[PDB]
Amino acid sequence: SDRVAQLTIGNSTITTQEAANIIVGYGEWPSYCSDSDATAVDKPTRPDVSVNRFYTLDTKLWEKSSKGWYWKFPDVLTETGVFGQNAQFHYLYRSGFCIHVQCNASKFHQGALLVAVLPEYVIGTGADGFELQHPYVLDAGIPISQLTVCPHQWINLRTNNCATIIVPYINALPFDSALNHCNFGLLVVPISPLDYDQGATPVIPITITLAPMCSEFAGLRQAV
Amino acid sequence: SDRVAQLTIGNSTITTQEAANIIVGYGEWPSYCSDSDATAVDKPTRPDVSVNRFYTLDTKLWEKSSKGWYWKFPDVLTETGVFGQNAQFHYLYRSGFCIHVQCNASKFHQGALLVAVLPEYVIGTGADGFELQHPYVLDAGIPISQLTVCPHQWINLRTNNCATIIVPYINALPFDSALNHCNFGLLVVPISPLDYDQGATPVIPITITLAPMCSEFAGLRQAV
Amino acid sequence: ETILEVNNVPTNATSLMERLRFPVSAQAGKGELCAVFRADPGRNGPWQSTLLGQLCGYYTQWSGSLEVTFMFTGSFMATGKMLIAYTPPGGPLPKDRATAMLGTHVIWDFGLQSSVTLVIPWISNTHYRAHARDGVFDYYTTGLVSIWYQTNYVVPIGAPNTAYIIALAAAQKNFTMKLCKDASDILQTGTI
Amino acid sequence: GFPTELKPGTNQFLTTDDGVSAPILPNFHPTPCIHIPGEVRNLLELCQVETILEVNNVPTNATSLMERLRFPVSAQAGKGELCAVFRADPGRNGPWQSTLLGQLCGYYTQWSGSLEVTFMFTGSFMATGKMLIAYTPPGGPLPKDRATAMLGTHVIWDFGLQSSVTLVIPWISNTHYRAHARDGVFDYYTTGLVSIWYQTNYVVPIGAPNTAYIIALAAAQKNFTMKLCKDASDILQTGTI
Amino acid sequence: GFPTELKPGTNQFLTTDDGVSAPILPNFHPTPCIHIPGEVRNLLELCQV
Amino acid sequence: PAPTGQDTQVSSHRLDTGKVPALQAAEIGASSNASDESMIETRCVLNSHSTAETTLDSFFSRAGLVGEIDLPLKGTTNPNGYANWDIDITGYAQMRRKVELFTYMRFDAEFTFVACTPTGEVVPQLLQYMFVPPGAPKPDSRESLAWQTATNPSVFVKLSDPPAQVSVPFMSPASAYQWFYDGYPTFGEHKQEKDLEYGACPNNMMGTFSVRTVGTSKSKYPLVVRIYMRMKHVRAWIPRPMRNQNYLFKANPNYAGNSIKPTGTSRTAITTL
Amino acid sequence: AETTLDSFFSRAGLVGEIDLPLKGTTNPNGYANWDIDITGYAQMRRKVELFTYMRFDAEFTFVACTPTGEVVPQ
Amino acid sequence: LLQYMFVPPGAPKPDSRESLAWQTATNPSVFVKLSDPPAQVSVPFMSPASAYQWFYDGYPTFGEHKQEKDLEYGACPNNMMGTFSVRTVGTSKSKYPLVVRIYMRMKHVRAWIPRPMRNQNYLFKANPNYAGNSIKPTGTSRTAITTL
Amino acid sequence: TINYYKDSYAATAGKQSLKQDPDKFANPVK
Amino acid sequence: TINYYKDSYAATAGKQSLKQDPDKFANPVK
Ligand SMILES: CCCCCCCCCCCCC/C=C\[C@H](O)[C@H](N)CO
Ligand SMILES: CCCCCCCCCCCCC/C=C\[C@H](O)[C@H](N)CO
Repeated sequence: SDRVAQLTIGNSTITTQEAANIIVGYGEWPSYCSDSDATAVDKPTRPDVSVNRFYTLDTKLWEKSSKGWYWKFPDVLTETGVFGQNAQFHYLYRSGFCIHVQCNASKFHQGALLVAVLPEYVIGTGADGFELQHPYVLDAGIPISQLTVCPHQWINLRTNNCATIIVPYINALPFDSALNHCNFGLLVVPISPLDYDQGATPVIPITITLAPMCSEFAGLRQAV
Repeated sequence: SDRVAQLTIGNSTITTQEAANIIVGYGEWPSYCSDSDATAVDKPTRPDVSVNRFYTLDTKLWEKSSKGWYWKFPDVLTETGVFGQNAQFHYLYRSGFCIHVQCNASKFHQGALLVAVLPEYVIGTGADGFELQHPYVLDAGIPISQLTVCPHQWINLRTNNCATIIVPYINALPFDSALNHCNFGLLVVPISPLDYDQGATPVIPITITLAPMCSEFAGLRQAV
Repeated sequence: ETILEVNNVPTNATSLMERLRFPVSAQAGKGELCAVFRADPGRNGPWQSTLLGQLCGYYTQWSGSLEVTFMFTGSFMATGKMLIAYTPPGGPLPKDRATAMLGTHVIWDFGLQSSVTLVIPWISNTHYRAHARDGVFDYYTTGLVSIWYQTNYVVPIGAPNTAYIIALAAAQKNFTMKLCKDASDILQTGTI
Repeated sequence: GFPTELKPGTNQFLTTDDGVSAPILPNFHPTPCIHIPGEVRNLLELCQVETILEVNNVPTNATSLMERLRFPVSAQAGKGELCAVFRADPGRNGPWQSTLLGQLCGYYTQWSGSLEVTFMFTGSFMATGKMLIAYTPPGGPLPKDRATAMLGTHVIWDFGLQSSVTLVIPWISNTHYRAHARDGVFDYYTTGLVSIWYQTNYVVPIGAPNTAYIIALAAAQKNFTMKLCKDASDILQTGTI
Repeated sequence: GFPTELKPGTNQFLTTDDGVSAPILPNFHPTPCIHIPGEVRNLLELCQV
Repeated sequence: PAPTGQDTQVSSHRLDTGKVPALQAAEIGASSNASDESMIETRCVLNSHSTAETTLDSFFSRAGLVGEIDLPLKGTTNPNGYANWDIDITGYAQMRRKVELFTYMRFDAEFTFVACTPTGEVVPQLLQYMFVPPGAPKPDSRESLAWQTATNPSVFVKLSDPPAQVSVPFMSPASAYQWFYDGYPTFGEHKQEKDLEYGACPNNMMGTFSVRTVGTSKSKYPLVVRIYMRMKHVRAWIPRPMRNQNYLFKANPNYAGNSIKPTGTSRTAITTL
Repeated sequence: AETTLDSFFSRAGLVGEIDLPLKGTTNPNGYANWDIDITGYAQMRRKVELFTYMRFDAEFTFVACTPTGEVVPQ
Repeated sequence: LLQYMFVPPGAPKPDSRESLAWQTATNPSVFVKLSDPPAQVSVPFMSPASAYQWFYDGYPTFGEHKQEKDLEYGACPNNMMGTFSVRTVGTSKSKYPLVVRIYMRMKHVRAWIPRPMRNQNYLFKANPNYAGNSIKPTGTSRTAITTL
Repeated sequence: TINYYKDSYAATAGKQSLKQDPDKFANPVK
Repeated sequence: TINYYKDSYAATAGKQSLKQDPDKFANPVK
């Protein structure tokens, strides 16, 4: 039964006919801040429907010699929608996330992707994402072969065409600022390179869709 | 549900994702010799795990002009494994057999095979098998069109890629010698010739796997 | 499960990513060999790239059953079967398929379910094994793993001729380690 | 006798240790303690007493050292002019250094709780006017005009018979505790800013003074706590005494 | 703390003493002991052969 | 509960269609579930191997070097008999690699200080270790007025005595220490200068460590102090992949880009051992 | 519990200093007399002067060494 | 001052006085001075087998045993418990020559399968070799059997 | 745990409780 | 046995139990 899927939240809907079940990050659904965890004294605002919906960010192309891409959260949405407006009008922020990655091809294509979420992705040496320079060491001195210890899924072109990850709020503080801290980063790396023979369609785009869940804001001030 | 299959016995396992159910020869599972059927006075040996496991014999190629092949049992295994060593160290032998034939191709190939078991296959005029010279008369003066009266299965390249047959001990004596009598012979004949257009993979190998079940030996002497 | 580096041949900077998979293509159907390696988690080699391999370096002795999973990442119209065999200690590397099939093995069939798992059972003389190394300490060697072509890699016209396999390794529910020690690698070359 | 062993911690004199020592006077009884009013049982008891805040800490010379306790207020053109700003960081050097809360907080590394600043008007009886006091949480810079400052939490103060209003600075933070803020990296713990704006005007009839002054008193609320005792940053000696 | 006194027997290493010492491996469990035939429980058992 | 390893139950051969433990789909993202008793023929084994040595406390409650202080007689580092050392753990590779496996930790500590001359000889001398919390006055000389330690904890000890040790609580404002911080500590514009504060977490700066030789004039022996740290009551969260390449700077994941090396060893061919 | 009077005052502090030099003018005879006073040093004095009346016990610790910090048998 | 370090098999062995492996991040270690009473520790049973064995009739590898393997005759891997490391804590060379003596005591002892006691002198460690040219009787000798 | 002072954080490490939740990281599937 | 630590192998030798089976080596006859 876990081959068709429909996910709806707010006023957006996502359908897929070749799915690979749903991964819940660390076995915990997102929730609100309990009265014992809170530290603020002002009542927070929960816009609910106006900020919990699917957003489409940008499209990246998959080539036969691609390295990989990564994004940062919640840095991508700070200039998009009511979620962006509330982020700059408030100081404290917390929320969960549901992330959906789409990439489809025909039956005569081949290749594999590694979709994973890595909290606190410190990079050694926007909404459009960046391209890795040394994908073997994840640009931070750690091998990519051990990335599977993090919540992850695969996109095998012969089996499925989508990956779903649900990630709760991960941090050591009940609330934090959305303009100075990035809780986690999403990684998409091609492990097995794409291959096809001449005459097939050579454009295989990849698009990212995601939706905040159970958002909260506090500390109203002027927009920054 | 009868499309995926896993068969395990001893310390070997066989998996297939396109099966055609399992044929039990003459509707009787293999068993041991009852106390009323026995004639020997010495207690037999039952090595159990060390001789009941899957063995892979050899690979034969399927061509567009092939005739067919046949094997003999239990002559193939007398020089293979602990089953071979025990066969030459004992005089009386009995056992069952589970036989698995594998042959796979793509969706653009076509052809059909006839897998059958014929007890007491007397041939008119080793472990690698022989090639028929007059497949129409089974090299013994009998028409092949009536072979289906024996336990048999088909390998249709558009439907499945494997055939399974379970054969109990068939003989008029409770025990018999394994070096002078061949209980049955396995036949694989291409009824519908293989066909494909230039550019597809032209090598379609066929491999045979089988496993003795409920073996027994008696009459120890020197190796012959 | 973590990615295992069976194809740890290349070394240069630009091709460091090619170590995560090994290729598979069509042959003449004579039971050709694909790849071999040693199934010793603590000994330097392919297992050094997994989380289990790195953690095991902190502990002297281990016991339990391992598990290696292979995933096929080819086109949808390519089919074939492979044989994976595990040779217990004492037997050298098999010289052909008919010699490798004697040990415990599993036959893998390509299809909708694209992954199979070969379980390496805990077969040993002692209750625990120390880390194996060349010389005297070869007494604790666990065995070998081999991959053989069963029939062929069949592919119709208009589809790619070469595919790749990704192997993931982990431990079972009875895996235990003891006698904590320090790792054999120090990641500094002086003052930091 | 009894065999023992010595752990690697002997012979060290640790200042904060609590230990037992041999008394010098055997069988000594001290003088009885009579009842003396005004006993303190906790440093937090006197952390909630309002003290004068030095918002106008501009002057420095000896003869005008008293002018730092108040800031002036007069009539303007009614365009929402600015009056005074400062940072609401009790531990950081600045206006808060002149209060008992500010001095005590220097002995403790981390604090948490809500503050409270009270303004008192000391003008003539016939002078009336309204002021707006706004508190900008962290992240927003100093407001450039009143219409930008009114977004944060604020209170409107009306002159009248009741001459004092209190602006409560609620505990709004990301962490459970805050360390003392300072310039550089430690600006991560900055609490925000406080601003005072003219609402309508300072209206005064004929025959009455044109300039008045305001006195600000600061204190802490009932949930104020401090921990991790340390030594102060100021030493009041320049050699032998 | 507790006042004590030292008797004139300290700091000596006596070979035949039975004493307590600090373990080097915290939380260590040895390999289980299987049954092995021919166990000696006293040197007098094999003084009568 | 899991006090010991799992047993193994007796199994036999199975020949039936529809149930396939062996075939899997790793694209889902979950580990395997096929066991030994479901792919080969197994016997009954009663496992009694303890798992008490792999706990977090059993793995982290071991001392390790984290610090080094030099007090030379002639030189340029600390020729005045006093030193200031900011408390950091990332100074040495063995302990850093161990502690960096996780993202958040919460633990107490036990610090042990060993002091001796550079040649290893022990001489009669007196010192004073002073813990300076952030915001306290830091000493600037051997006779600084701040050495009165009116509030800050301090320890007086001699070289000839056994090494001194103290117990340390958890002093972070946050709920746990974090060794990685993806962000900046100030609301600034981050043009170029702020990038030197990338990853600088104020919740990990716990203070300063101060040491001096008690006296008015210069001492007579060069001295070296070594600080060892041990963890207890340890909790961990969110494990991450382990380190691969060499370390370059403290509190920085930087690595040598020109010299990149594989995780393990290499061979010549894939078909040969 | 960290802001109580005992939690704030039960910490050691320097209050005294005595010199016994070999050549000099202060105490060249190997003996010294020191009147008991607490007001000699600023850190402790500022702490104790916050209140007007106090009632407490004490624990005195004396540390002795040569002017260079060396320890000698005496 | 010194430092005794226990190096289990497979751990990095130090190669100098200032080796990086001396950080003893995981391996147990002891710091002690000469003027202090001798240090002592308690040691558990660390063998993979069920007991230590002082005789091992066999070889430790599946090889062909041509000549080189005969130098491994009797080499039991179950008895190689590790390495002991000692150094003087310091950067430069010390000022005194030093000697360390290791004493061992057994407790909670179990034994199996007694064997005849040794007769001749010892020659090599972990080897029952004896001087073949100089063979001596177990006890003393007399002149005649009829006289004391 | 063995303690000789008035503070709980000065005690020994003690013996923990042997519990495992391997399904948190290995089988997070809904 | 007298023990002061959390590990049983750090205790004293103690007093064993006086039992003998001389027939194991001296009279093994069936
Ligand atoms: C006698 C006084 C000496 C006691 C001083 C030690 C107390 C503080 C130790 C801190 C414990 C480790 C946690 C510190 C923070 C992080 O490890 C690093 N800053 C990593 O960025
Ligand atoms: C502070 C660290 C020092 C502790 C080091 C000693 C621990 C290991 C002692 C082993 C006990 C004796 C058993 C060893 C094996 C056999 O005696 C010999 N190898 C005989 O072949």
